[PDB]
Amino acid sequence: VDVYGNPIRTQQLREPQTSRLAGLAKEFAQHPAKGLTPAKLARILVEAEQGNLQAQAELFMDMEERDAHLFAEMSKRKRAILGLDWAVEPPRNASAAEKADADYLHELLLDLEGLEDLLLDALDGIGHGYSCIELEWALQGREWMPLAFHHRPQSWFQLNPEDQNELRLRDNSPAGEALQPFGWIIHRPRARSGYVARSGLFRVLAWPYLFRHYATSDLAEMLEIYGLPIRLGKYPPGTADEEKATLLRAVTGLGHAAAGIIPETMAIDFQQAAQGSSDPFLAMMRQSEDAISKAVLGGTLTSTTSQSGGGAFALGQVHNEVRHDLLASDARQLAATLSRDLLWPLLVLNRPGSPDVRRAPRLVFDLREQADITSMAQSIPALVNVGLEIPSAWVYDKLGIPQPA
Amino acid sequence: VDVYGNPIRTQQLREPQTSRLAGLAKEFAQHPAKGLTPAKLARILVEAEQGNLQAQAELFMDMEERDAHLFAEMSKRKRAILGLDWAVEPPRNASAAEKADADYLHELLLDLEGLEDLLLDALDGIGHGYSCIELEWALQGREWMPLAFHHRPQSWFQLNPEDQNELRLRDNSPAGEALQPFGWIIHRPRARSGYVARSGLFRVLAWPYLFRHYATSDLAEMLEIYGLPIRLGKYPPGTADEEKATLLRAVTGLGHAAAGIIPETMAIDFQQAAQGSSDPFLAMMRQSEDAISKAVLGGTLTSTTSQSGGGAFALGQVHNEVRHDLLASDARQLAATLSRDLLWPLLVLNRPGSPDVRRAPRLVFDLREQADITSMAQSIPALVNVGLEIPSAWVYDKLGIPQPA
Repeated sequence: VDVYGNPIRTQQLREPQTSRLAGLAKEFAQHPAKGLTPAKLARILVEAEQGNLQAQAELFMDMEERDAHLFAEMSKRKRAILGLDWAVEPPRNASAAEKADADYLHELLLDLEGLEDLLLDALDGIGHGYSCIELEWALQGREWMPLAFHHRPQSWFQLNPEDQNELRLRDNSPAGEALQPFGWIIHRPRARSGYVARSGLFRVLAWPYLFRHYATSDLAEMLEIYGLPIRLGKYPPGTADEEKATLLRAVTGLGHAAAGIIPETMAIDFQQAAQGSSDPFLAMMRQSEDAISKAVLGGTLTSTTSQSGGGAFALGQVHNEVRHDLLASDARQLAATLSRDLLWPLLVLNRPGSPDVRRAPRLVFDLREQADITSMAQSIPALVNVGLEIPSAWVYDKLGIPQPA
Repeated sequence: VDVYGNPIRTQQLREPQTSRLAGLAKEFAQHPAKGLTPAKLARILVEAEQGNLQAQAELFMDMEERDAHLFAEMSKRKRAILGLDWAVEPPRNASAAEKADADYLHELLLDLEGLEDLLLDALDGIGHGYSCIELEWALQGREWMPLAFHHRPQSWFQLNPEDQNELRLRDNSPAGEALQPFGWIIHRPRARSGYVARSGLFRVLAWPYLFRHYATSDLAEMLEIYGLPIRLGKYPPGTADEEKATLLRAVTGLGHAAAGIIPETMAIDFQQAAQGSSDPFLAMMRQSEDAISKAVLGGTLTSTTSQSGGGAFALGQVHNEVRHDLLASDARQLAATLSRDLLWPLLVLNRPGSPDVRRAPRLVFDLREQADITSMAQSIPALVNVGLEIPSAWVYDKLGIPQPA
């Protein structure tokens, strides 16, 4: 069975759950970001709270695509995880059989192509609040294998009417369809405590995005109007339609044309077009960008930048507060999700027996922080000459150097 | 067969797939960037989402050509990869036969001309979202060889109506044509999770490009109008057409001409031409350029520049955060694509047997970061005098010095 105890039947693993839903694969995103107003955004969020996640997912995708600063921040945050070395470790004080199981799982993950793509797809749940990856199960003789990992759009799911924390497929029915066991890797990182609909970071970031969009569009319009002044022509009674058209064309082309002549009975008045500055717009854009930076990566390095300054402890100063905390949180949550969803089916299908769930191997990301070799290498000799018996295992582990074999 | 399991037939390798499509080679780009408005750009993107990639590809090419800042950023990013040393390594704990296969593949890649051009062509997928390179297969006796690598424009492909993630050639039919196995090296880097149409970076960068283009054009127009003032001449009733023309020419040339005389019954009024500054335009250009820099290369070194400051750890400070992450991501994705597309056909055609796919050799890029030799050389003697047995293999690998032979 799975970790949650639901019965597992190997018959349903031959075909993906969504195969019998050919309607989903033919859908196109509705792009709800175009022509978006604060009222529309509020309605979208409220409806999403009630189980209509399609519009929210499409809006989040548009928001990711249309904002360069937000996209850069999210990409940097995800690439931070994608570059971490990982390993599979056996449970606490594991036995020989458990160690062998962990070693086999580690070897299987090493030789499993598409792991990086799986991690990238799973990390989308950081912003979207939940990411679902469908599994393709195949048999190369007697051992089950994940053939491929398919990322399904968040717009394909909904909320259970009887449960606000349980996701279901959109199968044209009011209650949707329950997710098949062992058929998905659902990643639901928890930045804030609440239901799944409210758990996305883009829900926090939506309003600054709209503020920045409005400011940028208004600035573009004002830059378009800038330049020549608006000038209005006046004509006396008894001016025919042809003369009216001639005066109109003359006024229209007068800005580009340096000189022109009109009868003394006519008049042209040059009125202010748009006089001001870009200061308000740019102030709003900077405020929104700082808010986005703080919300995504913390207000110590991105928005209120940590500035330059090297040194042996500079790495620690830059990392440990804020950056290390965020990195560790994301890595630990991703590792927990993976150990729950991918490691367990492999252990319970590819190996004999029914090992207890509490003793399953856990995937661990390498969060080791580079320690100053020079300072500590200076420090050891004094301590050892004093008489302290420092274990070599601690040194080898903390320095990153492996133990002799 | 290929990695995806599709049957492979050596009969079709004698001729390129596109040879029977002589119509494609005679096409010319439509240049959709000229006369581009936000509505046109939105329509282009939406249509591309639906499988019309021709217009999107041509727009991306124009965008690359017409923006100097964006072009410089993309060229720098790609040249970063092009300068990395690479090697082919055998699988985990490989056997003698596998080691020989890996060595032969490494020798073949070393002596294969046009590798750098292949890497450059593949890296175009970073911005375009997908790059297709056609292969020319030839037999120098008993061993198949890639005669040349041909990069085909992204405008030559489309989306499968029944699948939004599968590309097909444009053969005048609604469904296009499936890509021949072993006939292409398709590189599809994944910056964001989604379909192939939405996966390009230029899709994110399009809007800042349009903002900058509008600002620059408006500034150029305003600089053209700047200088002399617009001056309007007025004439009384009873002024004949010849006198009207004389007054018009006098007004037209009055700005260049320092002095002129008119009857007291006439009048010339000098009105403001264009009074303001370049501040709004330049502010918009700077905002767009900063957005492009952040989106392409990260907001730590390019847009918000890291500034000067040397030191032993300066290399790490500049690289590890942002620059190292991006370099490693791009290099790993390119290596995976190459190992999938080019290494496998060579292994399965140029050598006997049917080696298992999981044990295929993998191309690896040298991502080793220069480590401070002096500090660490100071550090070792203390540790070794303490009693730690540090392996020499770790030292030789990390320093870049090769092991004695």
